[PDB]
Amino acid sequence: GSHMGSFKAAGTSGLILKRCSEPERYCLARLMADALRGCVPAFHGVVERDGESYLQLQDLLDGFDGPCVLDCKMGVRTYLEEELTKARERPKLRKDMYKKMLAVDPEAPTEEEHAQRAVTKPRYMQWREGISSSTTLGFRIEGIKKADGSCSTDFKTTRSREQVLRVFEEFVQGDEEVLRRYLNRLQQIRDTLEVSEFFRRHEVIGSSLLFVHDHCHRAGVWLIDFGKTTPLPDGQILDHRRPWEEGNREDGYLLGLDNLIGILASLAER
Ligand SMILES: Nc1ncnc2c1ncn2[C@@H]1O[C@H](COP(=O)(O)OP(=O)(O)OP(=O)(O)O)[C@@H](O)[C@H]1O
Ligand SMILES: O=P(O)(O)O[C@@H]1[C@@H](O)[C@H](CO)[C@@H](OP(=O)(O)O)[C@H](OP(=O)(O)O)[C@H]1O
Ligand SMILES: [Mn+2]
Repeated sequence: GSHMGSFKAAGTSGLILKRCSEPERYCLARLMADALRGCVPAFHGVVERDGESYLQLQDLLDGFDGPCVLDCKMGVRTYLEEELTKARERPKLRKDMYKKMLAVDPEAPTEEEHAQRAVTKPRYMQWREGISSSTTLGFRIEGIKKADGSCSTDFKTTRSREQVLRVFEEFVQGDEEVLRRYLNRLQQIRDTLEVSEFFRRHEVIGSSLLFVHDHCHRAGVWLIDFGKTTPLPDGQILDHRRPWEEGNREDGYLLGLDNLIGILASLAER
């Protein structure tokens, strides 16, 4: 298997290039020497391709024969707290996000948003959290790429525990071995997160769990996308379960993982 926005084919077999960003490069470097080393794609350093910097990553699809892929965005919160400060002091009115909001729900915007034809990023991202499962379950399905070539990103209103279960039910297509392997992996990831020095000291926002399986029953799960993962002020740590309140920088990451494990455990007994 192979993946090939921000991605480019690598020179070397089994690798992929992702546009380098400073938060993400800092994170992947730290993760290679963390408990979470095996839970993330291998990071091999940075390369230049036509004057641009790329992260050299493990292509997670490379082991698989016609991979099925599900991207699950983790956390009750999907934006940095500084976005709220910027939206109050010096707001950037996003005409595009008003349109994207209008497209999903023409009646979601306020009187004033309608008049602006524009919303703030945090307002848009909080709305996306509330009509998806992000706010109540601490994760949401972002998309699926199936082995039949078909892909879907039509999950913005996938919200209830039972709606999420039905997406995973269709994704695994009755393969008990794949589901057992996903649950074993998620249990071991949760154990690793609970002991990780990196995880206790970082606010993990905008990251995904990438589920990958094939018709040969190979199955894996990795954490990806550390573009918005930021170190806490030294000596401060998060519990990753307690509710977010502006200033505490809580992400609900483990509330999301606990709920996700519960849903797959439910599916396995159906
Ligand atoms: N290391 C990897 N190997 C294989 N596929 C990958 C890898 N990393 C990412 N992908 C694929 O690329 C998709 C997007 O990756 P990622 O979320 O890291 O990018 P992004 O541009 O930061 O996206 P966004 O910030 O909008 O969530 C994943 O859902 C997955 O299909
Ligand atoms: O998925 P959407 O289109 O509803 O919403 C997009 C969301 O998925 C992206 C991932 O979080 C988010 O980027 P980040 O700043 O969070 O990395 C992107 O913001 P910008 O348009 O400002 O680039 C949103 O529009
Ligand atoms: Mn992402």
